[PDB]
Amino acid sequence: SSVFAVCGLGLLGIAVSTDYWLYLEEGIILPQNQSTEVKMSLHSGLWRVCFLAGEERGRCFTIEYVMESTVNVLKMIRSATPFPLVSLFFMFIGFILSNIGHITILAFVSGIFFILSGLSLVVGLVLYISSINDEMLNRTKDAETYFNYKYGWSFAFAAISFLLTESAGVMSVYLFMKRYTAE
Amino acid sequence: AFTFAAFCYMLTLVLCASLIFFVIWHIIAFDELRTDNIERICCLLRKLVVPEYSIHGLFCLMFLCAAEWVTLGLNIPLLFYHLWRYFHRPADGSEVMYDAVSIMNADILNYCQKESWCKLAFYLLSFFYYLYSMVYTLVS
Amino acid sequence: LESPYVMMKKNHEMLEGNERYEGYCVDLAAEIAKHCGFKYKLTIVGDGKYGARDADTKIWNGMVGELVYGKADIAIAPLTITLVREEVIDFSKPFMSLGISIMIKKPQKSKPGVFSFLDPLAYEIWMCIVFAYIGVSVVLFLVSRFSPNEFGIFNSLWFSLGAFMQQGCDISPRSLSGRIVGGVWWFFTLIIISSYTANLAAFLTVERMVSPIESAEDLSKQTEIAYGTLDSGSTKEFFRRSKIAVFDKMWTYMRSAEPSVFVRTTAEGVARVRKSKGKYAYLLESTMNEYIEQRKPCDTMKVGGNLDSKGYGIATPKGSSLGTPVNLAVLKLSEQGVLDKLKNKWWYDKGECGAKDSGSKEKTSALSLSNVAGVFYILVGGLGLAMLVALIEFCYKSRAE
Amino acid sequence: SGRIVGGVWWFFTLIIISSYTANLAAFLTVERMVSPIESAEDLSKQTEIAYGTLDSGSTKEFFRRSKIAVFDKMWTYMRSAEPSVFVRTTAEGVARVRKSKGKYAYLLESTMNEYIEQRKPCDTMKVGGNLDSKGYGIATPKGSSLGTPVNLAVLKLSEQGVLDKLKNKWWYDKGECGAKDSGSKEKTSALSLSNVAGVFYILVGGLGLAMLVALIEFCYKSRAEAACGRKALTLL
Amino acid sequence: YGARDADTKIWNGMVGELVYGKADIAIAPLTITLVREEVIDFSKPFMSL
Amino acid sequence: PNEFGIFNSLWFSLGAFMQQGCDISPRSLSGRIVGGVWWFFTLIIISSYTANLAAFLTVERMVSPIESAEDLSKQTEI
Ligand SMILES: N[C@@H](CCC(=O)O)C(=O)O
Ligand SMILES: N[C@@H](CCC(=O)O)C(=O)O
Repeated sequence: SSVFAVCGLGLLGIAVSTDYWLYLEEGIILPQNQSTEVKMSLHSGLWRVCFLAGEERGRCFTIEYVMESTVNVLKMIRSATPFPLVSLFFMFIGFILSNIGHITILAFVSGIFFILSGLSLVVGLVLYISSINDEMLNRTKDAETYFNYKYGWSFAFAAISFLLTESAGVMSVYLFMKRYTAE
Repeated sequence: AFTFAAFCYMLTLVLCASLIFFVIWHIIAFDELRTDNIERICCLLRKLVVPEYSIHGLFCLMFLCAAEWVTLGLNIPLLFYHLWRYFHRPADGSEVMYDAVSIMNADILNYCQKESWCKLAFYLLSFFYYLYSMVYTLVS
Repeated sequence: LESPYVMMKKNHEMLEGNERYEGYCVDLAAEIAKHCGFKYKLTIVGDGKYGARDADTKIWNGMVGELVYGKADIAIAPLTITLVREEVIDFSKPFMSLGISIMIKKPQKSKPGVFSFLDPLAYEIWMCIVFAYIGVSVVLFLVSRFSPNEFGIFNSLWFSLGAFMQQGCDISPRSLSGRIVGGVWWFFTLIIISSYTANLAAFLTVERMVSPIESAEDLSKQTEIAYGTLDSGSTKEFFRRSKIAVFDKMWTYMRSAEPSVFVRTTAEGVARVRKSKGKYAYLLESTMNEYIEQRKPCDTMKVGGNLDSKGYGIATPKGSSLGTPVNLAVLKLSEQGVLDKLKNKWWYDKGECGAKDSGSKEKTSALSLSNVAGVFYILVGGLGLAMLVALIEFCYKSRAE
Repeated sequence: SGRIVGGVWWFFTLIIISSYTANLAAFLTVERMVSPIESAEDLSKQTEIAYGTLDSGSTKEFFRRSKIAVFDKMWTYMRSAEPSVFVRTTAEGVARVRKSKGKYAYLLESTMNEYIEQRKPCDTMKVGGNLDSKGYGIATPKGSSLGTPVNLAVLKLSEQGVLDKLKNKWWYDKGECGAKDSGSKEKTSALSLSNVAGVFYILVGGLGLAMLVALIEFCYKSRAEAACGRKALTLL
Repeated sequence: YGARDADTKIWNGMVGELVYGKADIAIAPLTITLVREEVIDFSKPFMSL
Repeated sequence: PNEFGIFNSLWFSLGAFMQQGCDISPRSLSGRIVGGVWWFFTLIIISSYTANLAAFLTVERMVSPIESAEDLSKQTEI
């Protein structure tokens, strides 16, 4: 129950820091199917969003301005930003109170904070993904252009940490179910 | 033309015809109290108290959602009455109220006998009032 | 140079002559030369900013900057017959007549809301169910209590909800009259779920769409969008002299518009619809709009129709002796249908579109998460209610001690 | 012996319900395909609806003469009338729409068509855009002395703002039918109560039966307090 | 309102009360068309159709 | 205020999402609401699923192959 808590903090911490949430492969088409080369292709993150093909320069920008569709997504990710932060808040609170219980309700209430982090992270993934399909649908249907959003490495850092928290969510209560019955 | 508020008048005729049946045991059990056993009628009539009151609390929530501001007014003093008749009384605290097994104290048999022909008065003409606004909306 | 009346085709980088500047009216120069006899000289106005004699300067602008001053005498081109232009110009009879038109962007699919899951059953039935939930949940309670009991209220808000999501029951009412309610409550759930599923199979198959800024009287009235339009020329000037009150409040909202009261360039006013797409509603003349809507991006659409009747007549600078060979020729091109034959030609040249492209071309997508996105908010938000009651249930047992 | 009756009745309730959710998703995706007529070239295909205009007016001349070739096909079926699709006059032309019950269309001028749909039996609507554009004119005989005074009048009466006040004057107040088109631009698509109504009547009528059965067993409970069944069964 | 027929039977309608000489000025819903243009005269268009 | 483990709560949860029954049947107002809205969540996802699978199959059945030249006269795609 300590190990799932220990592994839970780092995986989302990598995810909330890294710049590989979302891909993009905005290109074109030609007859004889002759598609494209790269035309506009960015990977993206949560705080630092780094272009890769449209200008090759990684303008990993503290998001307030430019450096057309991309920042429009980043205004919607801004609405979806706090829930991985809220999940990181209740994860660390659940981590500290778990070791204090190692040194009663002190360990049991930590398992409350694993779930309240995880339920923050489910809505965090939902509002993030529903933000993309908002901006997917605002992209005008066009035979030339195309759009290839792709969920990058950070979700396996993030959503697997949701499994880690809920594993640590249920370990803490059986920890409370083995310790209270000894009392 | 069936509407939502028209369904709220069909539903109360199903419910208030049982609410007039809640208060047919208000007056026949007092008929058994005036002819006479007390703790039997105490144990019986303490039960059907929150049923006959919270069904009335349902409709004030209902016609708010039905947005009928007329009939919301035409029962809100009884909800004010059902609240006020409630809250002073459960100081005995057995299950709810309305008997307090020494019910045979004076002046409370007749004050509830005022209520015996007050509920059977108000529910009966409202029963034909909900049937009035049922047909007023159903074929409009 | 404009849309299909006159433009420079790129073959003049090879070709010369009449083939420098081509289009509809360039063919019309041929069949008017069958009666007037006079040849062409395709001179695009470099100053072309259609205009009139300008405000407080009285200088004729652009095309009337070439036509009025004796620099030109025939004006076979798109030019609107204005009454203040009639003050300046002896015209001919109009080719065709246009109206003030609305170029709205082609309605792309709306973003479904967070609560778009309960679209296929209206906001009355989802209200009737909840009151017919309670109104049936209570009647099991009232039946099995005044009859010989595990049916509490809290067990009868569970049987009824246990049947509406079709999940069944282990309670299973045991009277005759407690089974009649639970009998025909089941048959209510067989029809509403099979009308929810049935209707949601009809949104996802035949998706008729809404063009919400149609029927231009409430384009002005229901003020929601950018009242974009062209610059100096005929369109603003008819609204400058607004005396029908429905157009005047439309004009004051263009008079109180910002920053794009006008912009410029019929080509650009297409593009400003094409890229803004949220509110820009480029308010141009009629027959240019059906060119853009037809051509092949198929991304604009004409809502409403023909707010005026304004004509395309050949402008002759006030007396201008060629006008009588001009207007008699046009009559022999109109009654013979030669101009109508030219209308039949030049508006069926390009790749045809409209509902013509909307033939047997559907591919329908899978549901995104944004279609059912609110159910997870109800699901997760349903959990934070039940864990809240857990602490309140645990509080009223510990403080019962 | 007793699970097979419950076996195939479980199969019978899978095919009837799954047939029922099939066709109820086949009314609703068929009567959603039905596009109303919205343009003349759409009406050019739709031979189901009868489209006749006014006889001996300018409109009958318009379909005969021009060659936009949607109209040539429109004139062609209009010339192949069965029976006579021209009516003779507009007031008789409204009634032929009124009495065909969504089967006779009637081509007429815009300024008249807007007034007809603003009349108390509101069951008409202006379908598409204008097929063309013309103008109303005040007529003088060919080269008479009355020509230019009236011609100077309408020029003067324009910028005085009177003739477009008259445009309002006999039309602006004429929404006396009520203008019910104003509250119907949603064209909503969910089921209403009108679709699923008989279920609630079965729902309420089930409750009204079940309370009376709850009464009829309580009285049978109390009257029971104050070979008999076999001979009663043997008779029945 | 006004039209033209087989020989001419002149201009059957309200223009038959106006080109025949039954009456002068013809304030009406009469619509300007080019067959009417050549046979009688008109004002400026005062409404749009 | 036992019969719910963590594995006996998986088996209720999977039981409700494929809409089959469950003998388990929770008992508390804290504990019936989780089973309440998960019962609502499994009504919208399945009824969305039988919607669109009856919308691929009634869309790709509408697709008429080209069979005549006047049909091909409209079909500018090919
Ligand atoms: N034909 C118009 C073009 C400009 C406009 O549409 O406003 C004119 O010459 O004024
Ligand atoms: N006012 C019209 C009526 C006939 C028509 O609508 O074509 C006319 O004089 O020609």
